Amino acid sequence: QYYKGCSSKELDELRDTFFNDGLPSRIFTVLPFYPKLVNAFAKTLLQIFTKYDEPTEVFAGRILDRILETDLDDPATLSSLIHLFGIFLNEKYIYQKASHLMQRFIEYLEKSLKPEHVNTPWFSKALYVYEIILAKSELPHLEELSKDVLLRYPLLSMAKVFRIPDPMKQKLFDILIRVSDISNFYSALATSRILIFYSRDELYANNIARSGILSRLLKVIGSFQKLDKINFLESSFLLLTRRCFETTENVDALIRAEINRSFTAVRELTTILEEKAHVVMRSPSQFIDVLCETARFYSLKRFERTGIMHLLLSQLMAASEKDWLSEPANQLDPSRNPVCAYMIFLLKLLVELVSSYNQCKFEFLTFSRRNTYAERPRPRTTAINFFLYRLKHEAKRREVIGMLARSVIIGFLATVQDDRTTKTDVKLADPHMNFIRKFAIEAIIKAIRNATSSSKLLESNHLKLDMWFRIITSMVYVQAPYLRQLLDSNKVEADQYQLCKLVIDLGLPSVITEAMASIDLNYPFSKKIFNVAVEALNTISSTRNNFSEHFKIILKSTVSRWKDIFDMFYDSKTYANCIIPTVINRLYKVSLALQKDLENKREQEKLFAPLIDRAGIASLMKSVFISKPYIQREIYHE
Repeated sequence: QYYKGCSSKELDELRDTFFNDGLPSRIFTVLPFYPKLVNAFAKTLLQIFTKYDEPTEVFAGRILDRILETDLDDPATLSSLIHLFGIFLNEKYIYQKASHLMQRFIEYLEKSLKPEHVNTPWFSKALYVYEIILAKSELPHLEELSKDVLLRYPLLSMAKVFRIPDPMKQKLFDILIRVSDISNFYSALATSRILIFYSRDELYANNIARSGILSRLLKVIGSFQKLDKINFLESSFLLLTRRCFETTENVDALIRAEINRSFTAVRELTTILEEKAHVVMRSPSQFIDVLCETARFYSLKRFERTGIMHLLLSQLMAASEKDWLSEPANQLDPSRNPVCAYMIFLLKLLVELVSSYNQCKFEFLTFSRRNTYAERPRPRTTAINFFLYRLKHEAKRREVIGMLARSVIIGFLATVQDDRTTKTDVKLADPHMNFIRKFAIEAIIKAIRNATSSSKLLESNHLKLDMWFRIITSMVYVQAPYLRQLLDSNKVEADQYQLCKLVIDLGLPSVITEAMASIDLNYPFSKKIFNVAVEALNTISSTRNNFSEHFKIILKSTVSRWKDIFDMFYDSKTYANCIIPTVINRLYKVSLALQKDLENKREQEKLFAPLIDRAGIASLMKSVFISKPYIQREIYHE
């Protein structure tokens, strides 16, 4: 039709002609112009080199040589080449034989990568490639056993991964940390992704926290609040901050509790490792130690200020000043207003951090607007007061922000779920927890007392008084919107009791009545204020009754965030067998004989006080003079 012939001989002739003269050698001069097609390019190129069986690692080395020759003044071509190299390295076949290529690329990154290139496009791509390496260089060491008897002679084997030299890793971390102001969204996302890996070590997390890179990432996320990809950066920053606040003892307790829960819920080691892969990733050494301490014997028997909190709180207060209620030009969606979405993200992060870690609570307590530094920071009411006072679409946004603030305060009052075990009614609260609870209760008491004094203050802040009564109701139940989701019920009763006790010990119920009686019952809002105050009193009384013996928007827990981190880089769940050898080298190597020997030895051997004061009773009976529907009276009867 068009050529000399159409038999497959002609097809092979044309294929050879194109391969010897065509795109296979012309890629470097056509690729930069079409970055969006880079992935496609890879595929096509692979196919070509798959037909002629030519080695692919050699072409990857050619790409790396072009990268090295390429100067830093041509960002487009360098970025495209680096992206193509990363795409090639992603395929496992090239990965198994690219070790020299990976080492050369790491050396080139050390030589060339500088913090001043953060805004350049290729920078981000470089980090991506580095991730492809680092993600595999951080895998647990695949050891070998030679002193144990195995029921199945062979074992699962995986291709040896490439381990970055430690000094190179440290140098790359130092280069990354010094990154100046960031203006490219993708560069910030890649930096956050890399820091997620780098923060697994406590010292690296401390360095990240002291560096202030989190402030630059926060600025980037705030600036690009209108981008559709901003959610990825939100999640990455949340995970990075959570890792930054984690400490060795906290992670150890979390993994111990998770292992105990898994045992309670004789299993097989493979299933346990696959199910709890993220736990292993968080700290393989500690997980192995805990498992060895617990289990014996593939079945196994049942046997210090940081500044992140200050940055987040200051950003929240600064954002609150700007108009976060007006809708944009051109159905309900609070996230439509960029300021509202920014503050929603800030409040979600604050809820998670304060409800998760004790140091978050401590830094929330001792916040200062001027960031005054002291050897021992002293408690301040700035954050608590800001949350209490400051915080149709406008009504929806206000309601959402109020729910988030209530969650923040309630979580601040709750106790961190560390070393979670069987619910224990210890009835003895940690001194720090009770101290912070007392501080918050006193702050709320002072706010209520001030608000109701004088008619002008009541007219001004009756809504704030209603919100405070709602809060004091919620805190006794220690439950708030998407807040109880992150509290372990094993310890929420102690919070549901100690807190209530504190309330009584602080004469809070009496304060409620005095505030209740301070209104004239002529304002239209008096009904709502009375209803909420009576609800708070009812909650306090009911909680007191439950413990009569003693008297007379998606949020996830820490382990869920660990699972998210695992899914971000190891989305297969089977990168857990790599730690089977060492476990066998620790438990099944010796306890197989020692424990079974013990079994053989055993076989051979066989062979109230007034809640309210006097005046408070009259303050309550004042409720009789308000005409209410019967549906609003049952609370009074109760």
